[PDB]
Amino acid sequence: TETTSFSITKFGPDQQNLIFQGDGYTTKERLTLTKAVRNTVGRALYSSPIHIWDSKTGNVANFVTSFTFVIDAPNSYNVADGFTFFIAPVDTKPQTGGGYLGVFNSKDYDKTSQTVAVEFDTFYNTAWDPSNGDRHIGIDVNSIKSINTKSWALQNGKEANVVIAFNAATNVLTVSLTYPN
Amino acid sequence: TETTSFSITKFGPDQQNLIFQGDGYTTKERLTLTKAVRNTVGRALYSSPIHIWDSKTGNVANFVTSFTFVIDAPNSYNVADGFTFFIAPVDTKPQTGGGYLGVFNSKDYDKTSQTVAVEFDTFYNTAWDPSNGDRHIGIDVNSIKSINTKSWKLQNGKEANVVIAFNAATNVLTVSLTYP
Amino acid sequence: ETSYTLNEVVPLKEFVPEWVRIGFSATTGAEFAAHEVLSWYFHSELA
Amino acid sequence: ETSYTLNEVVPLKEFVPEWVRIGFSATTGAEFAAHEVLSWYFHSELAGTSSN
Ligand SMILES: CC(=O)N[C@@H]1[C@@H](O)[C@H](O[C@@H]2O[C@H](CO[C@H]3O[C@H](CO)[C@@H](O)[C@H](O)[C@@H]3O[C@@H]3O[C@H](CO)[C@@H](O[C@@H]4O[C@H](CO)[C@H](O)[C@H](O)[C@H]4O)[C@H](O)[C@H]3NC(C)=O)[C@@H](O)[C@H](O[C@H]3O[C@H](CO)[C@@H](O)[C@H](O)[C@@H]3O[C@@H]3O[C@H](CO)[C@@H](O[C@@H]4O[C@H](CO)[C@H](O)[C@H](O)[C@H]4O)[C@H](O)[C@H]3NC(C)=O)[C@@H]2O)[C@@H](CO)O[C@H]1O
Ligand SMILES: [Ca+2]
Ligand SMILES: [Ca+2]
Ligand SMILES: [Mn+2]
Ligand SMILES: [Mn+2]
Repeated sequence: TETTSFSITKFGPDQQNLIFQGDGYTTKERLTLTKAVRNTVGRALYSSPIHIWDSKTGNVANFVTSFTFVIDAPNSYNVADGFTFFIAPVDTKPQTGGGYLGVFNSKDYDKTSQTVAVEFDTFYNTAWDPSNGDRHIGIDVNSIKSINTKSWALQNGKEANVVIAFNAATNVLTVSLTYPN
Repeated sequence: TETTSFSITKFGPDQQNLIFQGDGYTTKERLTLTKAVRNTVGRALYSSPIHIWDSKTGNVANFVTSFTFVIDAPNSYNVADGFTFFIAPVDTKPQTGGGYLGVFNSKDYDKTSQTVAVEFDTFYNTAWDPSNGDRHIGIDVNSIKSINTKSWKLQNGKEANVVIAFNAATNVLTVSLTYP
Repeated sequence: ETSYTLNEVVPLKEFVPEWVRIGFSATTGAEFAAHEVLSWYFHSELA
Repeated sequence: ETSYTLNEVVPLKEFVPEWVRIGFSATTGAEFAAHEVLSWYFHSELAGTSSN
């Protein structure tokens, strides 16, 4: 057994246990990943590496995470690109911005990526997003083209609470977004 | 609120959430800090910083840690120097070895060290240790001369379980060592 | 009121290294928006 | 089963920075011993709202 847990309820000016990348900073009790400025990237990572599976044993971890985020856009139509909760190699640095959401660099599976990310995607990139053109939740394994997606209506400026859980016995990864209105 | 927790029941060979310093490393599910070898120092630090107090609210944190450890001397006489659990600045580096337990450098209070340590001292150093010569548990703030001591009889090669708890409301630090 | 859920079987062990770092990313391109996180909780356990 | 307990009032915010790292050390010198740890558990909690 190995367990890692932490909770930050109000982020504060010198939040030393987070690694900030790109334009991530903490400000006014929030973790601000991007400002409403065009073409930036911001990322933030928990400081400790976590052990997700063991080679000796074949054992994979069970985990759960929840967080509440706010996407604040200029208006409901000019919103982009999105947000992601990702799991990546320990030395992960920002990847391609724009519609690649700073985690990936391609629409085709790339085993080198080693990144699993749940995305809250607000912009339709015709080359890889679902043909309905909707805003959406998705699970990305090693490519920005999601292996599954659910359509989502963005409520601009509202807080959304998200729970993501992984059950190692069944390998099911589950994500729930709830707008408290 | 801010919380930080972890548990490691058995240390693997690649224990990436710990920072190793001096001779520390993991071998056969144990974390080895020193080997039964002369003059070394080993430290292992948990990788995240811990928000222990806040200058904006003035609030301090409550915490508990527990660990099982073993000292394994050549025999019950020739044993030195001891082991430490410490809280230090995020950039902490090994300090002087020997009787300073790789964590202090002076017998005299140094406010710039900014470390408090709970030690389990198995060697008597005339210059700052309990004159009774006993092995002992001590609470050290910024010097190797503890502000408080308790005698403790070392059972060589035996697993000791310790609990260290800090109560922010009373600012009391409690240490319990029990041999099964 | 409004909730959304997604479930997939993603054998994590087949894609990611044994030790990983977790966190958040957000980008803007030709269009933009502020993306901010208000709190975060995480817990994992490997037998 | 034999135990030793020690208590001390030590006002931490006087002695440590706001952000710290915790860990173990062990040294040997002229005299020596192997020093190992077999397991470790930790939990901290800061109100930064109340006090506890
Ligand atoms: C069909 C066509 O070819 N049109 C060309 C475009 O190719 C050309 O550039 C691109 O524009 C894309 C969008 O084009 C829009 O306009 C055309 C016509 O005017 C429309 O046909 C088209 O459909 C687009 O409408 C925009 O569409 C989106 C959806 O696609 C709308 O959002 C929503 O859409 C849904 C469904 O349609 C629904 O309707 C919603 O209500 C609606 O709001 C949007 O409203 C509408 N308006 C605009 C202004 O487009 C861009 O997507 C494309 O890519 C960049 O931006 C997106 C979004 O942020 C990123 O996801 C994408 O990855 C990329 O990000 C980065 O953008 C910056 C800035 O452009 C790039 O940086 C520049 O790059 C240069 C080289 O490329 C240099 O490096 C330069 O230094 C650097 O600053 C950066 O490279 C991008 N990064 C990456 C990884 O891609 C791209 O800009 C446009 C230009 O005017 O002209 C069209 O005619
Ligand atoms: Ca997109
Ligand atoms: Ca000594
Ligand atoms: Mn997508
Ligand atoms: Mn002493």
